[PDB]
Amino acid sequence: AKKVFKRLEKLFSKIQNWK
Repeated sequence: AKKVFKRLEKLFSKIQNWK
């Protein structure tokens, strides 16, 4: 569907892994 928007939030979590 067009609700990949959720994956976007998961991307933010990736930032925490890099920090």
